[PDB]
Amino acid sequence: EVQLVQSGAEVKKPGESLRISCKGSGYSFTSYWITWVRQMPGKGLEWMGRIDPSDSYTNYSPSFQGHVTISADKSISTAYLQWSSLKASDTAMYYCAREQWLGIKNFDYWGQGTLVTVSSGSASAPTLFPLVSCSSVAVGCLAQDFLPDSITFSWKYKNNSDISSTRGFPSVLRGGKYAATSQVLLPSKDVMQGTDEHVVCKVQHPNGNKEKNVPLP
Amino acid sequence: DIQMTQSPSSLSASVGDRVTITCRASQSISSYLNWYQQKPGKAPKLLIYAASSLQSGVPSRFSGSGSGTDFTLTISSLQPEDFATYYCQQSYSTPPHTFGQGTKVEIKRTVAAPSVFIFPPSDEQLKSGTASVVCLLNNFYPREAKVQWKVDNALQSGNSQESVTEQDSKDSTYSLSSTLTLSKADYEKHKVYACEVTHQGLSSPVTKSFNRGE
Ligand SMILES: *[C@@H]1O[C@H](CO[C@@H]2O[C@@H](C)[C@@H](O)[C@@H](O)[C@@H]2O)[C@@H](O[C@@H]2O[C@H](CO)[C@@H](O)[C@H](O)[C@H]2NC(C)=O)[C@H](O)[C@H]1NC(C)=O
Repeated sequence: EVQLVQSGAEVKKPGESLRISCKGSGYSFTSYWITWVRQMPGKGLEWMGRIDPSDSYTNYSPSFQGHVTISADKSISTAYLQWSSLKASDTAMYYCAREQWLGIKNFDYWGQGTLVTVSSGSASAPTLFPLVSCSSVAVGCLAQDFLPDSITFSWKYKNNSDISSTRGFPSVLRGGKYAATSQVLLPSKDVMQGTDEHVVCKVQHPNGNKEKNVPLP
Repeated sequence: DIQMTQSPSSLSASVGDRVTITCRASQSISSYLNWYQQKPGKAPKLLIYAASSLQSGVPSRFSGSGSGTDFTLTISSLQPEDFATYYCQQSYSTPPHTFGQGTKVEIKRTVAAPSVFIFPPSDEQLKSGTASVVCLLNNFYPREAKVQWKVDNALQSGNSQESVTEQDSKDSTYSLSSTLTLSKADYEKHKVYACEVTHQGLSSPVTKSFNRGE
């Protein structure tokens, strides 16, 4: 079960240093290279560099050479991407990927990605508010005032079972902070014939997870 | 130093149709070409390697051909879950390995009108001093929709934001969320709030509204 797992989202200020991680599992970490790829917000993929964890021989792209450094620690089967003085241009998504070197090379397994946000802002966890309508009823949840933009939603009934009618909307930027919404649809019948008067909205975020009850009209 | 070029830039095709994407190299690269898929908000995924070899676990409707300077990805029968951005990549001129610019593929379906809901600000949010009104559109096609806020029949502007979802992976529709933000002061100055929606599948603009009391 090949698997590459990367560190979480980061918020850093111009001039700071940062080190991202990418840990492999389900294969001999030392028989495959590790490549780093960058995707600027809304743009395509850019190859950054390579490292052979067996001997740590690195190969950088002419574009990125100098401004970035690649390392690895085979004892803990992990590779890293490092900056010494971060710039505004470095705000993007960073992917690690396993690379094959036997014959024609290809990137056969990818990590989930690390969002690097470089700004003068300061990190903050979200604040939750419910959304209630004044043959299926709609109910929602509103998250506000969080940074970075790395948030996840989930819903639960009063009996801690899972609600699978979830709906996911992208975030929007406003005064250095992000906000997002989520909604669920419930059968009109089930609610009337029922003793539950609420449901639970949950958000996950690097700087803090939070819950909020949502009334059912 | 090797430039990879993709065509077409974007395209829209129906379920069951054939989709054809071309990748051109600035100089012979033998069979050192790979194809990737990137559905929005997720990491890429290897589809074809060595120009024409199907990575295990990839649907058999994907296939590749070509050698030298001309290559071609083909989805024999487009499926609703294939909406994504497709890239080619070269592994001959090392360094640097170079990608194509990408080709966006959308699924075409039949017109579908949106379901509309409106939500007032929560009393909890109001004691803190800001009021946010929300308006939701569910399962519509095509993507082009226009939401429109009115407070006491006076049109709003520059005080709202919105966002749109990806295409659903079974029914190929979109959804949209829009938020009107006002100060607690201004919110209790006016009474009737409404969002008006415009869309192909609606022969007449749809309006949803509530009054500040009830
Ligand atoms: C946990 O509860 C869910 C949902 O029921 C909710 O609570 C009711 C009192 C009312 O508020 C409903 O509107 C809510 O949906 C149960 O799921 C449903 O259970 C009913 C039982 O009558 C059944 O008819 C529905 O088909 C179920 N729907 C789904 C999507 O499962 C669930 O069974 C409960 N879990 C446990 C462990 O008891």
